[PDB]
Amino acid sequence: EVAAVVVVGSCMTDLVSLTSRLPKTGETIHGHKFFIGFGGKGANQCVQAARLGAMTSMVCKVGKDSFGNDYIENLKQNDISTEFTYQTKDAATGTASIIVNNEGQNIIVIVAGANLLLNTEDLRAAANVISRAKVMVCQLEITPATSLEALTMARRSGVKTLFNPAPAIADLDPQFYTLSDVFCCNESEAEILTGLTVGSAADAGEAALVLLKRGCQVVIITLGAEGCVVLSQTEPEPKHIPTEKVKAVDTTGAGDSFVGALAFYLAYYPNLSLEDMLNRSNFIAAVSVQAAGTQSSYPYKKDLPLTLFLEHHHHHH
Amino acid sequence: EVAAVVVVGSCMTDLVSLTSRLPKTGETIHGHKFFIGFGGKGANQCVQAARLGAMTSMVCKVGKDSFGNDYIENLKQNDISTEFTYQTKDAATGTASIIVNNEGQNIIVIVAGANLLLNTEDLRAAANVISRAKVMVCQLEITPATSLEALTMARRSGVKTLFNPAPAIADLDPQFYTLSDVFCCNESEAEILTGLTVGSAADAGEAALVLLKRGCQVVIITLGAEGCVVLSQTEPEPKHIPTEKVKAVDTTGAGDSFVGALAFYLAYYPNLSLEDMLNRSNFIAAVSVQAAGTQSSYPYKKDLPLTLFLE
Ligand SMILES: Nc1ncnc2c1ncn2[C@@H]1O[C@H](COP(=O)(O)OP(=O)(O)CP(=O)(O)O)[C@@H](O)[C@H]1O
Ligand SMILES: Nc1ncnc2c1ncn2[C@@H]1O[C@H](COP(=O)(O)OP(=O)(O)CP(=O)(O)O)[C@@H](O)[C@H]1O
Ligand SMILES: OC[C@H]1O[C@H](O)[C@H](O)[C@@H]1O
Ligand code: NA
Ligand code: NA
Ligand code: NA
Ligand code: NA
Repeated sequence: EVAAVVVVGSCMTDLVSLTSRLPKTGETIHGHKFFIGFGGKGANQCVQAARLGAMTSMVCKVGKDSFGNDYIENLKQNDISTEFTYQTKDAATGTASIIVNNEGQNIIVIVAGANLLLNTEDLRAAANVISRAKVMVCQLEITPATSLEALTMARRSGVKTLFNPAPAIADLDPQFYTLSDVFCCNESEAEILTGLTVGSAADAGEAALVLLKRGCQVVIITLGAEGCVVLSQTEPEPKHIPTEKVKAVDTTGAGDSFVGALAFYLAYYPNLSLEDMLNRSNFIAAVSVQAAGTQSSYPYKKDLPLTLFLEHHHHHH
Repeated sequence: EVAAVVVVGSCMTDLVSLTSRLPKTGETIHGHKFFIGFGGKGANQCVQAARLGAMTSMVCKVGKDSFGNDYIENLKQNDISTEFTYQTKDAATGTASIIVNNEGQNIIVIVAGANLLLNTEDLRAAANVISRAKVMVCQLEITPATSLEALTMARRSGVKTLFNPAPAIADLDPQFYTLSDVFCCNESEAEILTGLTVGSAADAGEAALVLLKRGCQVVIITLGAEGCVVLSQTEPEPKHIPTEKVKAVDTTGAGDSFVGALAFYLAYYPNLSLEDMLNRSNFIAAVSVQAAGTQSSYPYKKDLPLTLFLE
């Protein structure tokens, strides 16, 4: 009955137009393809955890609109609990409108909409699910104050906090660091948070140490094809966890796959070393980059080697 | 029960994001509102004409998708004939992604989908209705060859041709000029068609004269808050027709309101001067800019001054 992974965050309808060029102010242009996808960092993370076998619950707000109805059905199709998936008449379901040219350069207009109306009253009603989970996951796509209250509730319940400061803003409220058991971001988010350049594993180590000293317990910087770099209060010397060369088709939502995998390991394989968890998380996110379509690319257990689900240490998947 | 205004053209689902600025290449920006609307230049024009009291027929193609089913219901709710509104499983209902900033400037990305499957066989079935109409209206959101055939059919029956070259193509087929009784576009479309700058009513006059010489009978360039400029083969001196002074909330589809009003007046008030018709058409379009969306903002006859319907 009880969800082990609770995600408090964002659901967004992806509205994607492919064109030969991006438009200038005042321009009407013809694209050659349009498609609707299920996105939002919160839902993407929740979906990857659910597909690995996690019992998950998605605490979010969508609209009382067709896109919101379709989102609830998407979460139920991935066996995600929608008990505290709220629907509001007061705004539309969140949108990410994405225009992509032939070369892969894009413009993105996000309207967070109903996501921003998820409030502290909504979290109090969800308090039974949040307090009884193993892991609480949050990002920066809903109201900051709401993510902070979710982190506060999880901390006082002894629930592990996994925070993804995405998208990043430079002067983040210091409590996001001190309430984070695991603080996981990418290279460009690390640059925004620290003002430092991340062009190597060594540079990622230096950025992670800045983040650790602001009060995080564990800091992970994802490095795309370079894997990730990790350190912690107990082991402050950074480690580089590389990942084998694969043929990337579409990396969109790779970080969300990585975070959802990590939530799954924290919740169901708590005795694995952190480096083992991240090595597994790298392999699962690298499966996602080998196919198109964000949530569509996130593998299920049946599609993955069984060594990813061993109760003891295992290195090569 | 004869349709006086036949529109051969586009239906789109409008997916609209309101933002404080437009994004540059590589940029993610956060807007403050998202909404769905029934759009497409053809359907917008047809809806404005219908709401003024025109008997209209919409010749178009949508998808056998939820958006297309919703579109057909939208046309029936505006009392538009859907006799020649077709549905295809081989392409989705057209989409227009619209980003609008707080100064009212926009970018639009159209994926025309089922619009581009409306073909000359689909037009042939409408031959009787086109031959009995007063006005045929076309734009550039379907296959150009299909609009050219609709204008050709209209010209054969002596039906008035109203052509809106929107969105504009720099290399427009010369027959769009010679088949147009009334050729109506906005400032930026006039720039694309002529390669001239249009930064004033005087500049619009010069662009309109280039368009007149390519063989249009009448050229109208819409000028947003400045109203429109018109000239003709009989009176090639440009005339500036100002519009009503109003507070603009959402100008999206203002030109479609203007063109639908123009279609209504050509069909039902044929003896009005061009200046009178554009006076009226400006007033109606100026009502549309005072509210959100395209069709949702288009006024009905009952809500407009009586004098717009007198002669
Ligand atoms: N080209 C590639 N080959 C193998 N694995 C990759 C990869 N790109 C990404 N990954 C995997 O996904 C994780 C996250 O990737 P990345 O650092 O690019 O995050 P991201 O998707 O958040 C950046 P963005 O926000 O721009 O999409 C990596 O740590 C790695 O495990
Ligand atoms: N700010 C405003 N105030 C009053 N009337 C306006 C207006 N903007 C537009 N209109 C009316 O709408 C008509 C059409 O205007 P315009 O040519 O800007 O529309 P449009 O929708 O075609 C331009 P675009 O494709 O760049 O959005 C004008 O002739 C005028 O009557
Ligand atoms: O003129 C406005 C229309 O043009 C685009 O086609 C949109 O669908 C919108 O409704
Ligand atoms: Na990410
Ligand atoms: Na992918
Ligand atoms: Na127009
Ligand atoms: Na309007």
